[PDB]
Amino acid sequence: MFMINILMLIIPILLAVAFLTLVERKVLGYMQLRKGPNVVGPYGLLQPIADAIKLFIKEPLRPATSSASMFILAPIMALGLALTMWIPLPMPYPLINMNLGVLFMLAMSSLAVYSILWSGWASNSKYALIGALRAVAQTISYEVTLAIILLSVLLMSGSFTLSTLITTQEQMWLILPAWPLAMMWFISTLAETNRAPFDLTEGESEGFNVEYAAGPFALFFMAEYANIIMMNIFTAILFLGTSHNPHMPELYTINFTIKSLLLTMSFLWIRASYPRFRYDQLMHLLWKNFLPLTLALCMWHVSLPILTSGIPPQT
Amino acid sequence: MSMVYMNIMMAFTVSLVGLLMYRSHLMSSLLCLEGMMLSLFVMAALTILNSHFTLASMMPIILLVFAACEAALGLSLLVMVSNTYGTDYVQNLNLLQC
Amino acid sequence: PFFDVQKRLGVDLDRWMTIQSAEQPHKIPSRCHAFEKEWIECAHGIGSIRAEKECKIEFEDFRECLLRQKTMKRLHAIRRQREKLIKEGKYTPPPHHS
Amino acid sequence: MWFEVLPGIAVMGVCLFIPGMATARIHRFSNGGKEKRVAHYPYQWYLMERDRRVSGVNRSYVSKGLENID
Amino acid sequence: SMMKWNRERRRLQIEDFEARIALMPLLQAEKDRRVLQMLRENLEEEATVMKDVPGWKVGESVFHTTRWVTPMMGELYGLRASEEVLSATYGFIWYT
Amino acid sequence: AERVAAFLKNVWAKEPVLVASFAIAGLAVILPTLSPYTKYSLMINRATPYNYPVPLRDDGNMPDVPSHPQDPQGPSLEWLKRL
Amino acid sequence: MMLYIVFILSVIFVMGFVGFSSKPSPIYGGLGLIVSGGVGCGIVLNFGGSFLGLMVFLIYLGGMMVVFGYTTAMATEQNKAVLGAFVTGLLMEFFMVYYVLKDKEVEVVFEFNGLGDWVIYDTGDSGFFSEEAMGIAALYSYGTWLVIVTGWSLLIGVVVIMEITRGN
Amino acid sequence: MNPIIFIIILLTIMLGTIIVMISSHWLLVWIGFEMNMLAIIPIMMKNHNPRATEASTKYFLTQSTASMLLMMAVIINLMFSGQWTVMKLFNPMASMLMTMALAMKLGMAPFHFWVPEVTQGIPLSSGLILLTWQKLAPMSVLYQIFPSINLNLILTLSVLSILIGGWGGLNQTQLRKIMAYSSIAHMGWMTAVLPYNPTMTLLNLIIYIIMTSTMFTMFMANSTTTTLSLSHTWNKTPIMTVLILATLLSMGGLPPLSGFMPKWMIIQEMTKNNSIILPTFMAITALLNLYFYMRLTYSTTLTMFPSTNNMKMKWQFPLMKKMTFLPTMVVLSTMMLPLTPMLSVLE
Amino acid sequence: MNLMLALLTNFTLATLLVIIAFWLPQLNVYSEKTSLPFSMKFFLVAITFLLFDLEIALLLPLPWASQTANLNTMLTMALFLIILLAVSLAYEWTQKGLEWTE
Ligand SMILES: CCCCCCCCCCCCCCCCCC(=O)OC[C@H](COP(=O)([O-])OCC(O)COP(=O)([O-])OC[C@@H](COC(=O)CCCCCCCCCCCCCCCCC)OC(=O)CCCCCCCCCCCCCCCCC)OC(=O)CCCCCCCCCCCCCCCCC
Ligand SMILES: CCCCCCCCCCCCCCCCCC(=O)OC[C@H](COP(=O)([O-])OCC[N+](C)(C)C)OC(=O)CCCCCCCCCCCCCCCCC
Repeated sequence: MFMINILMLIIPILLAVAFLTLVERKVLGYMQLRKGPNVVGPYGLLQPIADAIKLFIKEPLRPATSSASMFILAPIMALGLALTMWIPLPMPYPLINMNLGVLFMLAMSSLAVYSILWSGWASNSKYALIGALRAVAQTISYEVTLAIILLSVLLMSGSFTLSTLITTQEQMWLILPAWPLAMMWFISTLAETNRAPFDLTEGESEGFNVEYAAGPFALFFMAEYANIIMMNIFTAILFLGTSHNPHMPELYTINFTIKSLLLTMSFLWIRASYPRFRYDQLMHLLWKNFLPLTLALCMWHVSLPILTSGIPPQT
Repeated sequence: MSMVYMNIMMAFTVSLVGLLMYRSHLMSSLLCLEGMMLSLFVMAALTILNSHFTLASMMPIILLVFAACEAALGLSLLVMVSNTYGTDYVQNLNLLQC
Repeated sequence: PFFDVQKRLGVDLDRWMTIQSAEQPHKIPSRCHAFEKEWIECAHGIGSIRAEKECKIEFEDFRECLLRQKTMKRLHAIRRQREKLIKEGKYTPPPHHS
Repeated sequence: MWFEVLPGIAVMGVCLFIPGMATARIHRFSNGGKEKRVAHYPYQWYLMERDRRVSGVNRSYVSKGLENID
Repeated sequence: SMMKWNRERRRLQIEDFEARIALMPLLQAEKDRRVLQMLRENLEEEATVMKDVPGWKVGESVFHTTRWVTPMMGELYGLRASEEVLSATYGFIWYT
Repeated sequence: AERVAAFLKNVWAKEPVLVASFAIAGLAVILPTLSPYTKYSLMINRATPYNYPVPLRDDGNMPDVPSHPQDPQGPSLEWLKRL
Repeated sequence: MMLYIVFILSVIFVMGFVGFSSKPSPIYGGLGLIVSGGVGCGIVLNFGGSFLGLMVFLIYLGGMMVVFGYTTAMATEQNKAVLGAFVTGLLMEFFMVYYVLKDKEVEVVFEFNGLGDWVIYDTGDSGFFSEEAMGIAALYSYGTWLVIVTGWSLLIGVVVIMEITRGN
Repeated sequence: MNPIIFIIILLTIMLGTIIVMISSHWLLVWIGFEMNMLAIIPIMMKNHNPRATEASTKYFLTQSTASMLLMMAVIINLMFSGQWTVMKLFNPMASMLMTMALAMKLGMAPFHFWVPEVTQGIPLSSGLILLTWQKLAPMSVLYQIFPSINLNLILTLSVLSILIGGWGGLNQTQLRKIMAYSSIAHMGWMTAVLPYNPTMTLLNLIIYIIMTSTMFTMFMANSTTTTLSLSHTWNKTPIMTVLILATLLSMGGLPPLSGFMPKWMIIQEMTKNNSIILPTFMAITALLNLYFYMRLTYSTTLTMFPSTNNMKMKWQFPLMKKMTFLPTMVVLSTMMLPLTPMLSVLE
Repeated sequence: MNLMLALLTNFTLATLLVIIAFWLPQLNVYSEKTSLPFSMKFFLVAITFLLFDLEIALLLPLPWASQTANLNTMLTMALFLIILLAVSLAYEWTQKGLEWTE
């Protein structure tokens, strides 16, 4: 029954990714006074299928690569880890109930930076490698605030278990006591996922996947779009906890899903509203604005439970 | 002792023998130096975790923190060598007693 | 220590983690706590030269708890005989063991 | 009109709903109508193994009440 | 709101820890019997298997002390089905 | 003081993020030493029984040690229930 | 065969070490140290160390080998001795495995045993906490001196690295 | 460096050594070496030239390799004893690895190859820290583990160090290479008496540090790094030539100078243990050190080498360098023999 | 056993998609085509992340550390580590280490 459980997780993720492309194109269209895809299928519902078929029967693009083995390793790592970050998520019951689920997600997301790095090497382009180094630098920089911000929210939860964030928020969303952290956490997920206004990899006139076109490029796209959903699901569990009724688990999933869709939509909302940062400006945002505030709020959130007698349980 | 110690302790020897026998690249040797730490990290963790030496459980973390800080210094020296000679080959570092 | 500052000042810097019989969080014991207590108490204040021969029984038992060399050899002897009596059809294990 | 964006959103919601609904129902199917036992610490595991022996069958989600007592 | 709720959880955690404390004497007593029983069974198949080996004594300690020594997993489950050995050894670590 | 009433306004206009950071870090260092509820935190961490309370052999001169967990002797957690 | 997971992982751990120890290109050497580090995490996990296992993934692989690969990308240009070394190491590991299984006992400097790692595990565990977590958390109650020296050395690392790289 | 940062780095070099010397736990000993090595590299690269980069790189690779062997000794000693206390090691294999790790850190032969090249490639100020202060921590550990050190191993490193250091210096004209080999020769004397009386290791270490400090200080005063640049000193600072003569004769073990006291007390202790062949071999071989000390006296004090016309411009300016403690060190390094029985303060 | 089986599926599925995505295109049989200077600022950001990462490793066990009876000691050490982490940021900041202008 467990093998069926994994497929009930993997397959809907890829279908959610498939139709997020459609929803992104229509939402941007309506904010831009357009309509978006509405011809291929009724309301564009068949547009994702047309793109998938087209991409996977297009001519391969792979030029001479110095590390052909590394060329195949990057998409596997990117897509294997993207699906692996879903297995501990409580929705409301996790596939793999980990005692250290929060650390597991940080650990797996800190390895996805290799996909960027390996794809830069395997492209045999000195200007693609420079782009990968910039992409790596941005990602690891914003991993510092994700861990410190996440550590500050666990000092009110009392453990690294993801399911204990449900109990911690049984009276009130953690966003109310930790909205300063939620603001910085949310923007970090944008920079972590390389989404606008932080998508300087898409500075056409200003990516490391250029050597991938069709086929493997489609797999990198799925990994990236799978992480946007996962990050926004992580945000909902962490700052917008849903009430869990053991006798009606599906009530949690409906409410939990609605929250995770709205946060995913807001990523599209943000992409339609702002210009993008220069590379140095998104570094100065992290090192000179977020990091000073995150450290100050980590000191405050270590001492706050002690001075209010609100230290949470270990179990 | 247990055949897990046979392989972890043989991992240390492989990394030690790998470190003492340079080929050309300094970076390749810095990896062998960081492989020795991993073998020590695992060897130290197994002994502490098996013996239920609770307070020693922080020792492997301290080992990881200092060896990573040491490794950062090693990369910095490697980067300065590359700027001088364009490559990190250990055969360009013979100005002293050539 | 070469300089015994800790004893002079009466400040504990690292003695809290030197032995596995010291105070632990939540009073969690070590697997060889009883053996180490006996060896440390046998060889207290008599010096290493006397302790190496006057406390050899306590240390040998402690060494056995740590690495379990004599325990494993005895078990290995039991298992070899058992398998030699089954390749020759001369032993039937009981149901609770199968 | 903006409501023509909803059909795409509806498909995403259903797809994202399945993983959490499937896990809840599979756990109850595999654990005799109850939630899957959570054992995060070794004391909780010791009790789960004790239930497996007490069960009579080799399954820890079968409970014995005050009917095994004389 | 978090102070109010976390204090309640600590009160709920003390209640859960006290339920464990009230059962430990019962669980400890049966663990002793299960450990002793498994050692007794091993001491009986050792006599049967090691009756012809010269110089072998059945049930001989490896320690110089007569103090009770908590057995390791290789002495309790030395000759039992590998399924229950795997559950005893790696069951907890692998669970979910 | 024009020195302290004009320097503060300048940083509040040029570096409001750092002013907030230092104010938050400052309170995190000061308030714990002034709060009256810091002592409760320590008392609660001591009232959490992680190990078994091993009983003491009764020699006949230990009036303050309860004989049954429901006797009026021994520590009480009434302060916690009313907190 | 599943009861020997730790030993199976221990062999992969060594084979990965022979990989980057034979010193192929740094891109592939760093790939062999990521695999060995991942297998090293598994061995620590199966001994009850879950926090220590995840520290390797979060710090050793996610933080330290990323910098090694990142530094290789920009500070390195990008054999018949790598192949010879790799063959020698694999043969050395194979003979040890053969003699630690065929005989169940080998002696190289130390006396090893081949019954399986499970024979040494503790048979009693009923606590309501993770023992390694309590030990690691004790760094703040007991390890006051450890924290001061460790924190000081990290601060000095930042100071020292900037001195070295200024170049003037 | 910024002057404040220079002091912070030196205090960290000193703190790491002090941590090693006050530690009862093997982990804190390892941390002290790690902290000490971290803060020594920046002062080895304060000049920012290729030769300093190479010296630091060779120093880093040697010390890091030794530090990993030191950890392996600690973990092996933990497996066989279950304790971390800084004392005799409870396993022969752990003892050898720790001894070889400390031999590499000290630069003893046959792990000596880094000492001459590292010293040559760094300024005199950093060479002084390298050859004097950096030997306090490895000797502190050896002072504590000597009951379990393999006697053959430690005496073999000592004999090799005396031989290699004696032979190595004969072929040198660079002062920093001469001092590096003189360091290897004296390391052998310190460790050869360690099994018999570790109190004569401290005596030899203290006298050597004073004499080495005096030598480097007078090389820094005149900014001299070569034999020929040191042979112009008679025509600039004649007094500094007589002090160099006195300190060089003392380093050679000539009575009635201080540098005779270590050689004198080490021989006394070894013969008490019926060790006659070894002290005789060491004493005679130490004449190799005396030879290349005597060459420097010939070209510095006992003859007047050719000068340069531009030297006449230097006669008009004074020495502005600090030369800290130089008057005290030069007297302690030459006139302490009558106070020899004071060595018991080290007991 | 579930986690091991869960990781195997995710990477096996990813591996299968990668290979078919490389081969499924190679059946159209198309016509034959017949057709960096080191930057020290990128290195410094990578090193600084590492040293901050090692500090984060020491801060990770704070949730467990707040359950101890020596809260006065624990809170001091916890704030000491975070503060020293801020000092590192202050030092790099004032030494023009966080700049990107050459
Ligand atoms: C309580 C009774 C009191 C009396 C006791 C007897 C006295 C014993 C003193 C022993 C301590 C000596 C050190 C402290 C005095 C240093 C003062 C100073 O440097 O200025 C002198 C000072 C200069 O006066 P001046 O009118 O200004 O004329 C010079 C101009 O200012 C400037 O014109 P310049 O630029 O042309 O001058 C350059 C240079 C001339 O430069 C050159 O070009 C000459 C180069 C070739 C000369 C080669 C001969 C070098 C002789 C020294 C050999 C050192 C190894 C010692 C081996 C022991 C056997 C000798 O002139 C010198 O100043 C060099 C002489 C000072 C050398 C300092 C030696 C320190 C190491 C001594 C170690 C002694 C170990 C003894 C054994 C241990 C047991 C206690 O003389 C005086 O005014 C009165 C001071 C009285 C002492 C005279 C210095 C004699 C020291 C060397 C003889 C060693 C005797 C050892 C006997 C051992 C058996 C007991
Ligand atoms: C008793 C109380 C004690 C405890 C009190 C603790 C809290 C006190 C209050 C702290 C202040 C609040 C901090 C907020 C974070 C500030 C970060 C910062 O530095 O800002 C300035 C930074 C930088 O400001 P700057 O660029 O103008 O320059 C500032 C510095 N100077 C002027 C010197 C150059 O601005 C940003 O962060 C903007 C980033 C781009 C954002 C683009 C996306 C916008 C999306 C908007 C929707 C977000 C919704 C979030 C909710 C998510 C829900 C899950």
